[PDB]
Amino acid sequence: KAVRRARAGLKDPKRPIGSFIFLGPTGVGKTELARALAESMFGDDDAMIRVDMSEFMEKHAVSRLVGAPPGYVGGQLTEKVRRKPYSVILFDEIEKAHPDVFNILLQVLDDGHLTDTKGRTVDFRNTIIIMTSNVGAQELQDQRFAGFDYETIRKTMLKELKNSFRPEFLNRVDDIIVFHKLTKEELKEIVTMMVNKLTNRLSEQNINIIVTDKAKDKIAEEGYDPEYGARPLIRAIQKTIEDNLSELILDGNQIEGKKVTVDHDGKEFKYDIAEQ
Amino acid sequence: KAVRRARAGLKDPKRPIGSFIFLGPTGVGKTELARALAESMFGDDDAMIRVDMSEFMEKHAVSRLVGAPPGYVGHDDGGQLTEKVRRKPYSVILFDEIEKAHPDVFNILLQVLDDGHLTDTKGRTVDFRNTIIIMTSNVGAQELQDQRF
Amino acid sequence: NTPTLDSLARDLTVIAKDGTLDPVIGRDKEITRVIEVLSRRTKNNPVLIGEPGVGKTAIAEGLAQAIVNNEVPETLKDKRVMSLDMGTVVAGTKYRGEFEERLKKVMEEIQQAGNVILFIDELHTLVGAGGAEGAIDASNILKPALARGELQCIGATTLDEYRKNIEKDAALERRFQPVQVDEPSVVDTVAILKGLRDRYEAHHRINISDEAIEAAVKLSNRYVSDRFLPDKAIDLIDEASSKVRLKSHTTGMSTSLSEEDIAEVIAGWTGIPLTKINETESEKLLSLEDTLHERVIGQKDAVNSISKAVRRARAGLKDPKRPIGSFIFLGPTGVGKTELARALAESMFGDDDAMIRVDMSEFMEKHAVSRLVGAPPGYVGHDDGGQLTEKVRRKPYSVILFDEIEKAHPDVFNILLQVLDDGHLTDTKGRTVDFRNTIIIMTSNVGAQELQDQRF
Amino acid sequence: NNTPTLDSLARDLTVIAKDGTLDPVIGRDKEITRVIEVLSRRTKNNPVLIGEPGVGKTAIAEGLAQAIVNNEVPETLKDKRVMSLDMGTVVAGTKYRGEFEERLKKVMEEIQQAGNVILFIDELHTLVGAGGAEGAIDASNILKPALARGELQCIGATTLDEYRKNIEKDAALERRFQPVQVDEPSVVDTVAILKGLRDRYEAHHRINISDEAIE
Amino acid sequence: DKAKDKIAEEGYDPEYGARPLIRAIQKTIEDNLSELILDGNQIEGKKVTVDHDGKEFKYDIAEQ
Amino acid sequence: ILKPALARGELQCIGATTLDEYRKNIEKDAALERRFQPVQVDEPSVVDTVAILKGLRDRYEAHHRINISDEAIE
Ligand SMILES: Nc1ncnc2c1ncn2[C@@H]1O[C@H](COP(=O)(O)OP(=O)(O)OP(O)(O)=S)[C@@H](O)[C@H]1O
Ligand SMILES: Nc1ncnc2c1ncn2[C@@H]1O[C@H](COP(=O)(O)OP(=O)(O)OP(O)(O)=S)[C@@H](O)[C@H]1O
Ligand SMILES: Nc1ncnc2c1ncn2[C@@H]1O[C@H](COP(=O)(O)OP(=O)(O)OP(O)(O)=S)[C@@H](O)[C@H]1O
Ligand SMILES: Nc1ncnc2c1ncn2[C@@H]1O[C@H](COP(=O)(O)OP(=O)(O)OP(O)(O)=S)[C@@H](O)[C@H]1O
Ligand SMILES: Nc1ncnc2c1ncn2[C@@H]1O[C@H](COP(=O)(O)OP(=O)(O)OP(O)(O)=S)[C@@H](O)[C@H]1O
Ligand SMILES: [Mg+2]
Ligand SMILES: [Mg+2]
Ligand SMILES: [Mg+2]
Ligand SMILES: [Mg+2]
Repeated sequence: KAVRRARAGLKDPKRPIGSFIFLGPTGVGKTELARALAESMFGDDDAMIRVDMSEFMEKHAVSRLVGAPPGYVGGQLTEKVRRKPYSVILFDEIEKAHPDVFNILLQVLDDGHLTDTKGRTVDFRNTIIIMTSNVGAQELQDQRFAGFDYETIRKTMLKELKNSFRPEFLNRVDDIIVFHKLTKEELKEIVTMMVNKLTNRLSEQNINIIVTDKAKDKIAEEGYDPEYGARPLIRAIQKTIEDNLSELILDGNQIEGKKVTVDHDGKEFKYDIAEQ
Repeated sequence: KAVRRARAGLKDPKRPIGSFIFLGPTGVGKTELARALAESMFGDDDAMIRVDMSEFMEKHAVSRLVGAPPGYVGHDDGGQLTEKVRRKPYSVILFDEIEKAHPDVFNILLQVLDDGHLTDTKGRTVDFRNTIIIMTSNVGAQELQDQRF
Repeated sequence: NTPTLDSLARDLTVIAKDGTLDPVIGRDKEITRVIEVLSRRTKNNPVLIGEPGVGKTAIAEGLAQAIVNNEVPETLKDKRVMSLDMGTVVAGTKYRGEFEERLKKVMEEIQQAGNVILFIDELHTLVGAGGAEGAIDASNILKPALARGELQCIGATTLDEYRKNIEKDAALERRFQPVQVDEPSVVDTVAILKGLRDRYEAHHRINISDEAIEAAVKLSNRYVSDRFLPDKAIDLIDEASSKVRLKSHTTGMSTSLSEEDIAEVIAGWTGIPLTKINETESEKLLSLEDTLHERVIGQKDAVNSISKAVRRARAGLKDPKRPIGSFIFLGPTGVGKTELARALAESMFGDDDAMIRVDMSEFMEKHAVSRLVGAPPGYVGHDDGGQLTEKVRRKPYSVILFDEIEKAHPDVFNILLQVLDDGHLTDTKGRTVDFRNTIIIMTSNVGAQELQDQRF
Repeated sequence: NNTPTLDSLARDLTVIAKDGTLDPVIGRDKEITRVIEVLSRRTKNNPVLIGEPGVGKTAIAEGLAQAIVNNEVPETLKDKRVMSLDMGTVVAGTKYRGEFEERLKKVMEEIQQAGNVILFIDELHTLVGAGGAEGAIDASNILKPALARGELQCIGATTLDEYRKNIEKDAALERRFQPVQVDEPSVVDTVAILKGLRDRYEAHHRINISDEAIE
Repeated sequence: DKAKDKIAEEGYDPEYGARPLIRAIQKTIEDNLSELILDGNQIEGKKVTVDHDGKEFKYDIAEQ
Repeated sequence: ILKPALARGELQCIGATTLDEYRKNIEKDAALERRFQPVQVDEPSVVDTVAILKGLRDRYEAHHRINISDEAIE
């Protein structure tokens, strides 16, 4: 919707295309969604401007954004945005910065302007700003009921965001989206996507793979862990698919140019080998 | 009333037209008021000399206001704010969100509010006596939110 | 005629007729922008902007070829491309007014000829060039002519030298039009190399195969992070060709490049083991657990996991987007885990000192994080850069040991998060260091004491 | 020879090698091979020798000069001249505008006309910013055009930290040199080195040096 | 006026002042106009009237 | 050399420079600064810019050999 408003010309000239906080559990596609947006707008993930806020644990690191004061030894963000004014900016995992680094963001969000230590103004008015976070996720496991869902999770995360960030910052964001924890069906679709991307990475090595739905479902149930989202699926793929193929191709290269089929027989994975 | 009092000629020559702290809850047009004043006085918002104090968090960033310290590389250039004011002595100056600056920045502002003069690090003195100085803040909003009854 | 200019400047048009200039491929959009700007009325001065090695000087050479080949609109069908090194202009102007007179003469000759397109490559040199205690620099002499359309002046410079030098002089900046030369894509780079190929075959006296072109582009794009695509792919093809020449020439005849001749060069540059797995290396990798148990007794599960990650990287199944492995080793004191990290480093490099080591017990204060990534711009020691970033950049295939992780301030590991997920860490200069080929081992003994002071 | 100004600014290492006064270079066959591979390149055929202080980089360039004299290099190099150029010598006596740019331009023309010269610039990090700054054009900017199209075959040596501090600040200059990593030799390699150098020290100190003294 | 009043209550949030009104204007007015104008340029040169019926906003297109 | 004549009124000398180069060069020599009177040329408005472009139009049409519409100016 924000991208369409920008392309329709309805977007207020004096403001960025959008500013979004992506909030949720760990391992839920919010940084992946930011990269997917960058790809959909520019054809590659590399076109995203990225700022990994954990580098900014201490206030004075803000000089990376706007440069060193006049006459002091030695801005990165200002130069990159001035070079590509139509771009996606990702401030990943905002809560790990020093709380008041984002005081610099305020003028960006309200005006779409930021001033460079050379006295030069850069206009973020055509950028999209995305800020991933997972405040509250630690508190969600500190919490235990000495006593006898989604909306309560949403509310407590939003409250912890209210605690961590000053009110005049949160007031400038155009939208604050909480991400749903993944369902097991969604995890099975993610397994299908990952297996596709593995297959067509390996195919240009001339290693041809197929994985049956039974095998993918076994992987999806092996990697299931709700508190960790999709990441434990990667580890399951590494253990099951990649380890045994690596053993085969190292042990006499017995796979190059052949076809490998992975299926699970109900007891264990099997790695049948055949010609095309 | 401050604008009208200055245009009537009754303003103290030694002082700026006005200095005002705008304070209160977020999203209440205290920045928009400064913008509207700038438009009413000059016909465009962009005539406002806007300074975003949230860049001045570290002590040494004050070099942007009055130039690099003596012997530093940019020392001959003078300050960016001093030169913008010297170039346009009738102007609205907005110090947005003052409380986010390092405390040391207000020591520079003191002589501006006291004599209407700012000494650039070159030693040149810039006269603010015809400017309007507006400072916005929202100190206490986090103290307001943790007022539980 | 232009008798001073002819002595000061190289004529690229005659050199293009001679034919020594290498061919330009695919850059039709940039050449079109250059033609559009040159056909302007008032400030027909394109400046080609981009990274080092992306091809800007090649764009100017391709424009000289296009003029010679009469592929240009009629207004350019008889134009001279003159490449004016400002060094040659400044050279020998010992006395007052000699530089100003020489450059004024050059401008007069350009004006009277009218058919010259000047090419001031390295345009950032033009600011202050020829200045002195009372001289007038080249920029202030050229400013009048650049703004009346009398000169047609192509320039080229890096983005950083543009910002640093000629965005200082805001009056000079106005007079040039930046044509952004982007880094070409993989497929564009393949086409570029195929077009250049004949020039390198004629030098090295070898056949350069298409799959070698594809290997060199893919590998140099994946593993050479400091340099940009066309230059570094040409570099990799040129060194692989030189290598196979040298090896065959000193004691069939139609020697041909191959993907392995490229892998050997890229492995020589980076130290990453990219050459084909021979049987000795494979037998060593398969017996890796046995080699690690020569120094670590027990701990079978850890040895297994480490060896499987090493095999998974050497096979080529590792996700390109992520480090080879990240491991936490957790357990009681005096039990193998640091010894296992050292055994792994020895098994991979023949020495324990090849391991990058970070003792987290000295990151007890949060602000110590500046050791990993450097001081912010403006603070003392900013020039020195990050110690971990420099060490990993200098040896991208290395074991990194983060020792005694629980003793560091809890926040300090937030810097690791991007390393573990992307395999990137950003140096405080803004340089990106890729950890994608490192193994990261973290060691801890949390809980292990509680497992003894638990008394039910 | 036909290069009358270069021969006054530089030292001909090839003749000094033919006079046998350069100490012998032992065991560095892989680095020498890499240098030969880079010099045989078509375009950016300039190696830069990178390593720690005292690992033996200048000794690599001298081993190359001796390889030239021994004609054991390929025919493409079999008659090259290695000329060590001190940048502090080039800037000597150049007070007036354009005098340094003229000197280095004439040097470059002489190199191009002779074609049989390999330039060696030890301590290459001095190259950037050499030649002053008050309206001067420094050596790096003068040489960048030639270094990228094969006219100059140039060998550099510098420490890792001076490379980082100086060369990589000018990434356009960085692109033009290929880093040849001069690793520290092993213990047994250093034993072989010292047993090779023995004769040169025995003659100077007029004493025998036992093997177990080397060990 | 009924549309303006509905926007003024959907955007009401007293701790955040006027800014949530902007988000409300964006969601209600600008989303649907951007859909209309991107879906076949059907707004250009025509008049649009926005009202609220007590269930939802309606976006009626007419000639001038 | 010129300070005497500029202060006497011997030369009717118009000059032009940017704000930055005025501040950097000729405000240092405060005696020379005194001899000149600054006329600030402000940036023209949007509508003034439209008028300027409609005035220049003939010169660009005759160069490019095309017609330039008013709405293209706007
Ligand atoms: N909903 C999803 N759809 C598809 N892939 C997903 C999804 N969630 C996670 N993934 C995959 O899981 C991996 C990690 O996803 P991320 O988006 O980085 O998790 P994240 O929570 O956004 O990371 P943070 O914000 O830095 S903690 C990637 O390989 C994604 O492709
Ligand atoms: N009282 C008001 N009257 C009119 N418009 C207002 C008012 N308050 C806010 N606005 C509008 O809502 C937006 C935000 O107003 P601002 O004036 O920027 O809020 P602000 O509180 O002044 O900013 P702060 O203090 O730095 S968070 C602008 O588009 C204003 O036009
Ligand atoms: N489109 C192209 N077609 C053919 N060769 C190309 C092309 N683009 C780049 N090259 C080659 O890339 C190499 C380096 O390109 P250059 O244009 O010389 O570098 P550059 O961009 O001028 O870098 P600097 O820093 O400005 S000297 C040369 O060998 C060119 O032949
Ligand atoms: N399983 C083992 N096999 C062989 N040597 C071992 C083993 N465990 C410990 N050692 C030796 O004991 C010494 C100490 O081993 P360490 O690995 O440093 O202990 P540690 O577990 O690292 O202690 P912490 O957890 O870092 S406090 C070394 O000399 C090791 O060679
Ligand atoms: N491979 C070698 N063969 C023979 N002698 C060597 C070798 N390596 C080093 N040496 C000797 O050890 C010393 C090394 O000095 P250098 O070669 O100048 O080292 P360096 O790295 O060039 O030091 P800098 O950087 O120039 S200060 C000299 O006395 C050399 O003769
Ligand atoms: Mg994130
Ligand atoms: Mg404000
Ligand atoms: Mg060039
Ligand atoms: Mg040396």
